[PDB]
Amino acid sequence: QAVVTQESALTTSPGETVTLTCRSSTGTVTSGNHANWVQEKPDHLFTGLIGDTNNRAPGVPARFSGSLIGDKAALTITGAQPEDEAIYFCALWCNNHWIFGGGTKLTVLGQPKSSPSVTLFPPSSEELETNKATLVCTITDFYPGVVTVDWKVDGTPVTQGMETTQPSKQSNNKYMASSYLTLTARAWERHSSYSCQVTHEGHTVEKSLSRA
Amino acid sequence: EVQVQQSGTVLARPGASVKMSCKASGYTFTNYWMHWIKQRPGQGLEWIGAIYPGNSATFYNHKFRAKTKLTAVTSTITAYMELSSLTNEDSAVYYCTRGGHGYYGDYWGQGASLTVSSAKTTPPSVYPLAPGMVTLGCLVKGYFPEPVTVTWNSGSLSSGVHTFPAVLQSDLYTLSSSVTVPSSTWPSETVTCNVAHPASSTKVDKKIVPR
Ligand SMILES: C[C@@H]1O[C@@H](O)[C@H](O)[C@H](O)[C@H]1O[C@H]1O[C@H](CO)[C@@H](O)[C@H](O[C@H]2O[C@H](C)[C@H](O)C[C@H]2O)[C@@H]1O[C@H]1O[C@H](CO)[C@H](O)[C@H](O[C@@H]2O[C@@H](C)[C@H](O[C@H]3O[C@H](CO)[C@@H](O)[C@H](O)[C@@H]3O[C@H]3O[C@H](CO)[C@H](O)[C@H](O)[C@H]3O)[C@@H](O)[C@H]2O)[C@H]1O
Repeated sequence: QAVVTQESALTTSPGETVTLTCRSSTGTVTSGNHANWVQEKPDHLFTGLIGDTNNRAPGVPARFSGSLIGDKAALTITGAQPEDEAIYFCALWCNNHWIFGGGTKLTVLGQPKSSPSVTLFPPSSEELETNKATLVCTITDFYPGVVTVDWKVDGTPVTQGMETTQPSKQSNNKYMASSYLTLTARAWERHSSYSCQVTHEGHTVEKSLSRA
Repeated sequence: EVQVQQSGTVLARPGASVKMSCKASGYTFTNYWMHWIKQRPGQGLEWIGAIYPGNSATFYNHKFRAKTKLTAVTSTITAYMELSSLTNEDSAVYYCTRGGHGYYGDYWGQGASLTVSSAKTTPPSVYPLAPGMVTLGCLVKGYFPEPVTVTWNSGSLSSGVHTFPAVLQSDLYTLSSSVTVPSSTWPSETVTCNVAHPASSTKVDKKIVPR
């Protein structure tokens, strides 16, 4: 039925106020849609935040409030704290189903931004023996934890045969991710330049190698 | 305080059925709803349905009415969810949550992972990743099931280690781990990654050699 739409990512600093919205393809969100907000922190730790449009769940800080702002449901964090960096999902009770938004990733800048360290490794000889070739791109130490990864083989965009992981928080609270380009040894042998291109905060970092 | 205790990890084959459970602590089970939520790797959250244990009223998502059967045992303060005819698409983490009037989940369980696979237990192939500070890595390719552990030099190299989440390539997992060390240190000081895969009792050490 409805599609519930949330911002995909927002950034703020400690002590600032940020508002997240949740809207429906049926038109306005009403009180009868009982908007709920929940928080997901790393390792599948979920906390109920807001229920029934505006009730804080037990033990939730006062800085979190829910309201309907016009046609939309909203979550306002007054005086955001570094620990509020998390993903926030709203859900709407519509037609006897709870329908979820896609989640907003909120960054609350707890430390300076950090650009990625990108390392590209070629296939090992022992794997080339099995007739397979995986190139590994590791991307660490970036903050905000949002990155896009692109592969090119002799300049042509690759959009077949690559897997990238979701950004994981490192213990120092920056983020890491890896991407794999897997090819047959034969196909590896047909191309010279391989590049892993990582864009973070409007700037691309690129690492390239040549088969030779 | 309130606690929602979930059953553990499940591995099932296509066509099977599994029963998951959630046990309540810290409140009157019969006055609250138990909801079940599916989180698929990057498919967001989906609501499966909810049961009111006081009188076993249920609400189901239409999409899951053929897949799920919800029950609760009021003496045992346990809700169950049975999933039949498992396909690969049912692989997900499932949560049970406590709901009430106007909400579905103020307290959440910890999640139960379900993997539906046709694969057999397979040990990793471990490949060293040399360039030629320096970053070295190991690729742990083609293992089933999860997990594998990776240490570097039997645990002595603990700083500057990154082990990434596994991706699924075909029906086998691949993960890698990297360690960054001062350039003076290697190759003088040997660096070795140690990979253990308990399900196939595999333990393999791979020394990183300059290329
Ligand atoms: C079924 C169960 O039976 C026993 O076990 C026990 O008595 C339980 O308590 C009982 O549970 C129902 O009743 C509880 C109320 O005491 C309620 O807390 C339960 O809901 C909770 O649990 C479920 C699983 C969800 O997680 C939501 C939780 O809140 C549960 O409620 C559900 O079942 C009852 C059955 O009587 C109702 O159907 C209830 O619906 C609510 O009321 C209706 C009227 C709301 O619909 C309005 O809003 C919609 C969105 O705007 C709109 O599309 C509808 O048309 C309707 O709109 C009305 O206002 C509009 C302007 O806002 C228009 O004017 C329109 O013309 C009006 O009709 C619905 O959204 C719910 O809020 C249902 O949730």
